[PDB]
Amino acid sequence: AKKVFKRLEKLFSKIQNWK
Repeated sequence: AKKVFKRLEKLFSKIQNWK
């Protein structure tokens, strides 16, 4: 569907892994 928007939030979590 067009609700990949959720994956976007998961991307933010990736930032925490890099920090």
